[PDB]
Amino acid sequence: KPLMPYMRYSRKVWDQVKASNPDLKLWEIGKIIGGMWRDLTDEEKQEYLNEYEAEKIEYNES
Repeated sequence: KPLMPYMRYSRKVWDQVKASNPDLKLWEIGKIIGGMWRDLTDEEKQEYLNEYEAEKIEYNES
């Protein structure tokens, strides 16, 4: 099943957020990722929305 655009971004970027400060707890990583997504341009977000749209089409055809 396809992953939501916001959280596929969270998966792709989680490790580098931990790399910036390994002492960060899980809830601190999620709070930061929320800020990073907010900083994204609308065209950057559209790439993840396109990817999920392609992901949705494939899964529904199975």
